[PDB]
Amino acid sequence: APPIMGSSVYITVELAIAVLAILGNVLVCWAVWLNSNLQNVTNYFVVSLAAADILVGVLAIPFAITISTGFCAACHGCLFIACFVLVLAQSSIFSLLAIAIDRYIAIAIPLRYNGLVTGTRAAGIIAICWVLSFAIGLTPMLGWNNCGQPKEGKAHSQGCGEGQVACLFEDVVPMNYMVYFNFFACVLVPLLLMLGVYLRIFAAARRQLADLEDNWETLNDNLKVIEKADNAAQVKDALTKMRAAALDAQKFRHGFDILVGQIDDALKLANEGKVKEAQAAAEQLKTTRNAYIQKYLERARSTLQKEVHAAKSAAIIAGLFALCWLPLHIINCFTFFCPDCSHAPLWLMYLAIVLSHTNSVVNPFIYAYRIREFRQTFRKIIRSHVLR
Ligand SMILES: CC(C)CCC[C@@H](C)[C@H]1CC[C@H]2[C@@H]3CC=C4C[C@@H](O)CC[C@]4(C)[C@H]3CC[C@]12C
Ligand SMILES: CC(C)CCC[C@@H](C)[C@H]1CC[C@H]2[C@@H]3CC=C4C[C@@H](O)CC[C@]4(C)[C@H]3CC[C@]12C
Ligand SMILES: CC(C)CCC[C@@H](C)[C@H]1CC[C@H]2[C@@H]3CC=C4C[C@@H](O)CC[C@]4(C)[C@H]3CC[C@]12C
Ligand SMILES: CCn1c(=O)c2c(nc(/C=C/c3ccc(OC)c(O)c3)n2C)n(CC)c1=O
Ligand SMILES: CCCCCCCC/C=C\CCCCCCCC(=O)O
Ligand code: NA
Repeated sequence: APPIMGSSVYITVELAIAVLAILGNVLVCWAVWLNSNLQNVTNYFVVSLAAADILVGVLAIPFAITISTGFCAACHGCLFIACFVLVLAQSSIFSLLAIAIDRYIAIAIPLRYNGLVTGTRAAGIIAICWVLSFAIGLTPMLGWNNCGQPKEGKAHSQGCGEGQVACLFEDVVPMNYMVYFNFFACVLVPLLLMLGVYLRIFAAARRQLADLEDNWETLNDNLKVIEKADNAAQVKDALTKMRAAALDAQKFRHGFDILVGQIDDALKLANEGKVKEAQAAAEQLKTTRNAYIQKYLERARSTLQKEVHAAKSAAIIAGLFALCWLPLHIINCFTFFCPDCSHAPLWLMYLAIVLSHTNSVVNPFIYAYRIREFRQTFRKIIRSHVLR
């Protein structure tokens, strides 16, 4: 079968992906520039990772189409064509790592967050991450390559000029780089870290909710104790547990300013031994509870759920990165570790490459389904500018 008919399917699919990559991720960048509600440190990393996906469509995918022809070229120019995509992939791992650490700080030290994270420091972290991304991804050009042992049978067959090679990924890029250095050290290790960070985020959130609900059950069982109590020694106890629980839940001020004051007064009645005026005084507490602290515990509960919903959106993007990228890394593993195995067939190579490229399309859809601010901003731009 002429190679050119299978080539035409591959190339057509690649071009289709490129257009979706650029369109959807240019829309993300327009939303964030326009809507100031979307201008948070969290979203500057999302614009960084949108940039990487845009350049997959404009550069990486065109590079992949041409490397697959075997065209004659100077070996070091082949390596750049072949490795630029490793730069863009590394950049996305750092952006993904950053968003996880950012969402963890948000949930773990909400007090200090705005102090510790700032948009000026953010831009710094992003620049450094791109420089690093070029460094990791183009390490083969500093000498860790196969340019020094060219396949001159294949150069002469293709009729390349002198000094030229048949430009093929697995010919110029060594497989020990790809498996030990790129996959194990630079992709897989960072991904396991994200797994761990996200584990603590959901753990700290599950345990923050529990602490709220405990303070709520501590506050009302103690209340049942004062109600049908007997001695002033046990009214005291049932009110000491309420004050500690009040101060714990504090970490709006009016509702608590009164509640702790009301405990204080009812306590001194108990201490001078007036039992039943201290009792009766602790039912006016019920009033402050329903009027203030329960609006407090309800809206604190609502906010933790917002933060967890946002952290779950970020985890889905990281998970989809791994899904789309592991097949190629696993095939390379087979290629490198089993020289007794037959090399994966060409049609499977191209499915795995195509699949790693698909990751550049999916993120815009996740924002639109899962984050209402993005979805409404998307709606406003399409209707306002494209369609009307
Ligand atoms: C502003 C953007 C578009 C700049 C992109 C520049 C790109 C397209 C340039 C910069 C380096 C170039 C390569 C440098 C060297 C050679 C070796 C030669 O034997 C074949 C072409 C090849 C492999 C070039 C192809 C095109 C190339 C990759
Ligand atoms: C977190 C998870 C995804 C880590 C990645 C698991 C990888 C490293 C594992 C899972 C399957 C494994 C492969 C399974 C089978 C063989 C055949 C053998 O002749 C050579 C090793 C080789 C090719 C293994 C290499 C390592 C491998 C690719
Ligand atoms: C990341 C998750 C979804 C893993 C997906 C499974 C993929 C990566 C696995 C499952 C079956 C695997 C194949 C099993 C057997 C062979 C035959 C061997 O001669 C070359 C490799 C090849 C062709 C493997 C390539 C990788 C492969 C296609
Ligand atoms: C993510 C990094 N990366 C790769 O690792 C990668 C790759 N292409 C291949 C293999 C191509 C190939 C193999 C054997 C062939 O004939 C026997 C053949 O004709 C082509 N590999 C291994 N690319 C696409 C540009 C890439 O981006
Ligand atoms: C937004 C995507 C824009 C895509 C435009 C460019 C796509 C075409 C890609 C490269 C053309 C192929 C280069 C092949 C060199 C000659 C092959 C040969 O002589 O064997
Ligand atoms: Na990406």
